[PDB]
Amino acid sequence: PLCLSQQLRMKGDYVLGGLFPLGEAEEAGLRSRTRPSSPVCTRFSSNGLLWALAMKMAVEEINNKSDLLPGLRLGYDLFDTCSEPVVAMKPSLMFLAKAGSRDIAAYCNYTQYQPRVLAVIGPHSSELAMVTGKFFSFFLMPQVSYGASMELLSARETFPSFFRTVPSDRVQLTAAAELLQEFGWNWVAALGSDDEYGRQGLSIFSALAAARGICIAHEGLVPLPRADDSRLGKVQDVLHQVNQSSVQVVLLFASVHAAHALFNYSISSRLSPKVWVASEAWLTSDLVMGLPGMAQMGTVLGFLQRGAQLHEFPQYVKTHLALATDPAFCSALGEVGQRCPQCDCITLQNVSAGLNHHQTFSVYAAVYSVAQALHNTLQCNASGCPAQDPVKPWQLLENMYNLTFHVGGLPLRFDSSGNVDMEYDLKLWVWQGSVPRLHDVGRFNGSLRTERLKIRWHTSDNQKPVSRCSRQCQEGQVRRVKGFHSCCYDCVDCEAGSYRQNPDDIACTFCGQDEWSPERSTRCFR
Amino acid sequence: DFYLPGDYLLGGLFSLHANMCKEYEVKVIGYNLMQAMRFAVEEINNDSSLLPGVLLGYEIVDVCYISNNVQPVLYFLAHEDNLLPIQEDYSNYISRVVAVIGPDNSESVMTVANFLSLFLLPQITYSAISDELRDKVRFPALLRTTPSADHHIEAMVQLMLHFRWNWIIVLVSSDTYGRDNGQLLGERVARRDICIAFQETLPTLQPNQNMTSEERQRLVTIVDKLQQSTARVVVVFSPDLTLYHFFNEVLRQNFTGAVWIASESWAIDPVLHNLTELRHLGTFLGITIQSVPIPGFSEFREWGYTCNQECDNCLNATLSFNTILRLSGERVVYSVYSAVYAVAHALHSLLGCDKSTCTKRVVYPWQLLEEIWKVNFTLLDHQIFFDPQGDVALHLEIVQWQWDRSQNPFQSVASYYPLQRQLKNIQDISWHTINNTIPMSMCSKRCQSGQKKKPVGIHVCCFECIDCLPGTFLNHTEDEYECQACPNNEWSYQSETSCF
Repeated sequence: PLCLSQQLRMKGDYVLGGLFPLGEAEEAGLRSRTRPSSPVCTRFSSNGLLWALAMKMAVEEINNKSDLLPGLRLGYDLFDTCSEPVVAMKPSLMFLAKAGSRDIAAYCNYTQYQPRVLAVIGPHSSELAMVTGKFFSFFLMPQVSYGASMELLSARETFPSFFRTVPSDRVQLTAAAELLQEFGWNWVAALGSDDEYGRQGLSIFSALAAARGICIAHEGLVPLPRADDSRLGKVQDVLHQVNQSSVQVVLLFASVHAAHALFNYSISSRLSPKVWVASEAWLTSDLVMGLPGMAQMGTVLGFLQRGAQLHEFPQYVKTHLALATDPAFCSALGEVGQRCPQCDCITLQNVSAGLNHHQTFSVYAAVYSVAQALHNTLQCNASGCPAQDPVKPWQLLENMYNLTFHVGGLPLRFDSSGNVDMEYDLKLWVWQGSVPRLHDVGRFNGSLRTERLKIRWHTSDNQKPVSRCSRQCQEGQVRRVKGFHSCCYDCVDCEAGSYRQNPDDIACTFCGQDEWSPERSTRCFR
Repeated sequence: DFYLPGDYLLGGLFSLHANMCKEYEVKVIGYNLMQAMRFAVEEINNDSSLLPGVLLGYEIVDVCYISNNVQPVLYFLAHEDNLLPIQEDYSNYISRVVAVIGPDNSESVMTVANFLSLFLLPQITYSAISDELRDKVRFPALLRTTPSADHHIEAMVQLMLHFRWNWIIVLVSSDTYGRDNGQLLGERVARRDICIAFQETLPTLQPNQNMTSEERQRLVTIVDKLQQSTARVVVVFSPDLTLYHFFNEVLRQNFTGAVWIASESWAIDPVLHNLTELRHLGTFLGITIQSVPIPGFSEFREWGYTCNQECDNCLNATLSFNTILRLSGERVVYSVYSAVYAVAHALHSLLGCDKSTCTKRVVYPWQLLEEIWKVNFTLLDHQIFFDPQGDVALHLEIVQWQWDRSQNPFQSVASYYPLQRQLKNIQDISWHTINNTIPMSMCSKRCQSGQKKKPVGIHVCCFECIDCLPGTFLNHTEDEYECQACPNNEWSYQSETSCF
């Protein structure tokens, strides 16, 4: 059987934590809890192990490299998360126990603490991001993550050390608000998923869109499917109100499954076409793509992450799969999750699915960010380092903010909040027939530049779907407030006789026959 | 009052400040709730029936609202030597604190519950409201003793149904308590024919802050919308220390007529009262949990090892505001009172003290959870018991704001029954109107007979009354949004629903 549990850890000198979803928890025994413990994760999640091998490759690359951390090594501390805090937190406690000792003290302060690891490569889950961030905020442990995207983990408010990769939803939502602004769309009916991801996205977009002058028509949430029934009725109601608001853009900041449910129902009821400014979660997704008859749903165009491919990762995974098979190799290595014989009894076929994924580079980048953070805090130069004293994590915290580290030739730098600065791209779902290929229409760098000549726009004569709110319209009309935020109103022309008594009423008031008053007349004139 | 030893200890995560913990702005309600827990365990000791011997001993650590939420738990469930061993199986763990009790904020509650799910050590919160806490797969050890956000939302919506407010404004905050609660209100009113006019996020500001420029313009815009929209019921969801600024220029804008349904956060907070000119803003209403005061609470209220676990000026401030706190009859104290009594009864029955003696058999936090998930006792004429989703049924209440300094700065207007899910005993409530009449808040007046109520705009609460043409009668029996022609020899005219 393949032998990987032994190699999920190396002694090195400055150990780095790892919280990855190598195995995902079965949905059977989570509910029943009559014994304090975390349910085992005997199942295998291929993408999680791909990520673990990504972290291992990162650490091996720095260790082999001379310039970074000369005369110094970093050790792995891979642990499982199963995307569940209960089975992903006690590893976090392990990460602050002690140098060797397994007990974690509860001191008032943390300066005298000398923790086991330096920086914990944060969890993929954003909920796990919240839990681990709240944990490591007190201890001031650097936690560079690789999946977190919720904007809540931005400021040094409750997460002082969360220098994540994978730029937050704030940047793509600014990009989408800019898209709506230049494309003239302001009567947008934004939508999001019923889970926390869509909730935070839609709050962010409410603020952002109001700032940009584009005001919502229906801020609604689409339930994730699970067992829909009443949630199917809720989906029906949500799309009904979207249609009855008479818009053409629905920015859908919903997870992949909520989008699948929404599109499934819409096609099942032949809902009207419209533009769907998409998230990175379903701009590139097979689930929504594979629904038959989906193509006639407007034009779908969103923003994608421009993360440079980290090649040679499939080569590295293949090399490790082949190499762990030799009995002599890892027997000497032996002389962490997914440790049972069946847990390590994987094969190339079982893991040869993700490979060229865009998050193995995220894990690479996190590891290299902590590597360069140490290099800065330990005052090492080429082929040397004074290394007088052990480094506490808060020293990294001091020297991790505003740190620029060269990864794959990309000079990623951590912003003051903690995020990273990377550009996006406007992927457009053009249809050649049953396969919506994606290609560049516009690149976002904080100032969205779109090629307007590269969008089909469905409809007829490819005219851009116009969705406009008449803000501050003529004096010859009466104003009716419309919109989830009272921004902008709908203009209604006064009828015969009905003289608008004042320019700030809800209707035009009728007068006697003594005066003659045509339409759009405020004062009855004799 | 911050430490007491005992055979079995318990811990209180009270929020003595907001905005060491002394550096933050002093908050009176934290000290009030702490004194509530104090009286709880003190009477438990005095009442030899509840627990002979094996006295409980509180261990309070100020949580500083949302700041200090993690270190107090770490101190908890750790041996006396401030050292917490880590094992895969926590079944055999002697924890000094047997059940932490009373993290206040929902975010702090969630942080504590996430930290505790490893140990299955009970956490009973006295003020957490977030609906997410009802799911007992992420927080198995998060019993709660106050109705969830869903129940406050139902109480408010049924209040507006009773007073016939089908056109309402809701302003939310920029935190979870704002967004989640406003969402719950919107989803609820969607199905009860109450229509939201517009929603505006009240900017997050501090009482000590001197405001900014963009934020000032934003709030000016908000109040302009408030004075524009015909909807005159404003339901504001926000922590207490956030309203102050917004209410300031709401007042200054001469915005007179309104009905502010106040969220549970600031439905009982006496800080906004000192504005002393809120009468001009209109009848202020709020939702809370009202209970008879603890019989002896006056004695403890007026009587003379961990980081940031002590306050400095809390006692003097509490005694100063004692006028309001006594006159208001603090009621959220009974939430923490009932939490303490639930833990006490679970611990008592687990030791099996049959009114004679206690066997001090080793106890573990998870055993206390198993025993605490089922309690049925009468505490001050109230049945305390948790529903499967870990939330007891305490009566939410509606409070109108009486400015008179004499007594009762909060008046118990409407009683809401959690289990019954109904609203009753709506005491005659004073209004800002010219004849004490109920302030109407409707998008448009209900259409008269013979006039069709054609919908206009987004919401179903807005309609303009066309008088359908001669030969057509308002077929109110079947459809009202459209007028149809009366068939047969009957031939109607303008209006005149009764087709001849």
